[PDB]
Amino acid sequence: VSPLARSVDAAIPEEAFNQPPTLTTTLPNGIRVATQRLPFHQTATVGVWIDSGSRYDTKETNGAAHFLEHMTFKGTKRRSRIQLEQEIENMGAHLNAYTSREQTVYYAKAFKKDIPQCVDILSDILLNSTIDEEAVQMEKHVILREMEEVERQTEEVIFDRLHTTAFRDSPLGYTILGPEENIRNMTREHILEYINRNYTSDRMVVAAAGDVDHKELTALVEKHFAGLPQPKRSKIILPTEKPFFCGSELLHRNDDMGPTAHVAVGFEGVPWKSPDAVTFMLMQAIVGSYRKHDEGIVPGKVSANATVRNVCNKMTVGCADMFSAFNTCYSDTGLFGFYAQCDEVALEHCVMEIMFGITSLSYAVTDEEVERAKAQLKTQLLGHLDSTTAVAEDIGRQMLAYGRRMPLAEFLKRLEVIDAEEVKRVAWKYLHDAEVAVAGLGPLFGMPQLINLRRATFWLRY
Amino acid sequence: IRFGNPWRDDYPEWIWKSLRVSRKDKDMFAPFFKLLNATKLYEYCLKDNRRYCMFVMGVGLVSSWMWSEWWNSVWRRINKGKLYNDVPYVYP
Ligand SMILES: CCCCCCCCCCCCCCCCCC(=O)OC[C@H](COP(=O)([O-])OCC(O)COP(=O)([O-])OC[C@@H](COC(=O)CCCCCCCCCCCCCCCCC)OC(=O)CCCCCCCCCCCCCCCCC)OC(=O)CCCCCCCCCCCCCCCCC
Ligand SMILES: [Zn+2]
Repeated sequence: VSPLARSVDAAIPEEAFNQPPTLTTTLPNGIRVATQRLPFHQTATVGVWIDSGSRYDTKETNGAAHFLEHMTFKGTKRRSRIQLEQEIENMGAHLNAYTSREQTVYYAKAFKKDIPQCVDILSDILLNSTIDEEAVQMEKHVILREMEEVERQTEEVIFDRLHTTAFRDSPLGYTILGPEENIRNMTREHILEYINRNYTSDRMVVAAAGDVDHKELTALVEKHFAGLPQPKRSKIILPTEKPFFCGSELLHRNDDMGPTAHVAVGFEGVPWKSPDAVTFMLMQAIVGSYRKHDEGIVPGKVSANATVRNVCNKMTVGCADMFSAFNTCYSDTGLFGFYAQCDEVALEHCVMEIMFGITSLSYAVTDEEVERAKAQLKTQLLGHLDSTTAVAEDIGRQMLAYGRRMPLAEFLKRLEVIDAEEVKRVAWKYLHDAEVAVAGLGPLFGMPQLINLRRATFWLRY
Repeated sequence: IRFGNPWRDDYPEWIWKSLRVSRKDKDMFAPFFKLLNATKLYEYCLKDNRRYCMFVMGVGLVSSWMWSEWWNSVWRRINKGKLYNDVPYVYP
């Protein structure tokens, strides 16, 4: 009867249900088009999402997929390098691209009136690019330089080394750039072979968001993407083998690069379509992140996150400069773990504290911790869907992974019914007493043994 | 003579060959590991340390008893006709 028991208990806000639909169509040649109209915008983002990457390179030509990225902006039959650059500038538009292990993306940002001219440019550079042998030799100097700057961003180097040792027996372990000797001996014939084997109509999605009309985007695509080859099958219906996960360590000791070490640990995860994928997203948020030079308004020593609290109070001074948990999904496997930076003499304490927090998911996590993590996850995910680019990336990425876009209300309904007993079930099945892979760099004299890390995945209490 | 000689010692050629043999990707005992894994003993009795210790104390209690009983039978068979219970004493 107390007013303290008549509070407004609205689980999922009504705004989650009153969202504009994402419209989809499949064309005769196999290209898929997907659009969501956001009336409160004057600009728009349109792009092409392709289901190919470094994992679809050959061992002898690892690196052609990234090489092709650069050459796609060097000239066509109807436009030259200079002409392409000037046309974009004269409209005030933007044109970007990136390549990963399983997905490749090209997108543009411009006004509504300039959308057709963007679709024309995207189809041309993707289907009619001239791979001049003379330009292939010039780029070799711009790419060998990028391999030196990438070696200066340490976090990117550590995650590559983590893929190299974990997936030794699969193309999923290849690097995106490729070895040096492959870059030096690259020819235009290696690049054309990658195109003819990977860029087909069944592996491409066109997505848009903003002040966009669906029927008009479906007619422009039907006209400009007609010269796209269809898949050829030689009566071969053989399935792909799931990558094998190797428990191993790969460490670069170096006492001449300062007092800070860098480390990353990984577990075998789950693929996109797994019935347990949502729970892995949540488990990533329970471990969370921390930066010593950017705590915010909550001091780390009194944080609600148990992992942060234990790390900040270690030896009364704190044992980490920063750490963060990650979860990455692929088509047939995944990768779950954490990255960290720390002082030479603090490395052992730091790594073992974060391991202790992951293993707590199987034994002792509380519903207060789960609901704190849920609230943070919702604020970040739902907050990043503001611009037209982030929305378009969400459409395209989901069309390749799931075959559809999940509405916001469905995600929130699936996230709502996950409690502490369901977290314990999933962690007991996948993370408890499991194999781990490790990569590291720097002053590593105090690094734990691989077997120490392997046995920290279970407790002897209980 | 190369064996034991600091002026000549080296491995013979048949030892260098044994070091070059390769059995990569072979496992003749694999059918044994498959059977063990199909009993689910790990999932039900060894993955949790509380249950692991129940398994230790319980199996040890029963095994120790069967071990003693078996050894007593062997002892009686080897020593048939020499033990007290095997030769009843006859009074005059
Ligand atoms: C008349 C004769 C009668 C004699 C009877 C005497 C009793 C005999 C006992 C026989 C026991 C055999 C089994 C041994 C297993 C030990 C426990 C274990 O698994 O350790 C894992 C432990 C942690 O494993 P991990 O891989 O690092 O981490 C895995 C998980 O992530 C970690 O997950 P977590 O974080 O959940 O786990 C943390 C970890 C906690 O880890 C730690 O922080 C360290 C734990 C301490 C080391 C382990 C205990 C054994 C140390 C031996 C001390 C003997 C002193 C001898 C003095 C004799 C004086 C006469 O948790 C524990 O293990 C807590 C302890 C469990 C409760 C107590 C039961 C075990 C005690 C065993 C006997 C010791 C007391 C006997 C005292 C005798 C006094 C007369 O391993 C180590 O710490 C590494 C070194 C371990 C050395 C073990 C040596 C065993 C020798 C036992 C015999 C005792 C001698 C008695 C002499 C009597 C003379 C009169
Ligand atoms: Zn590049």
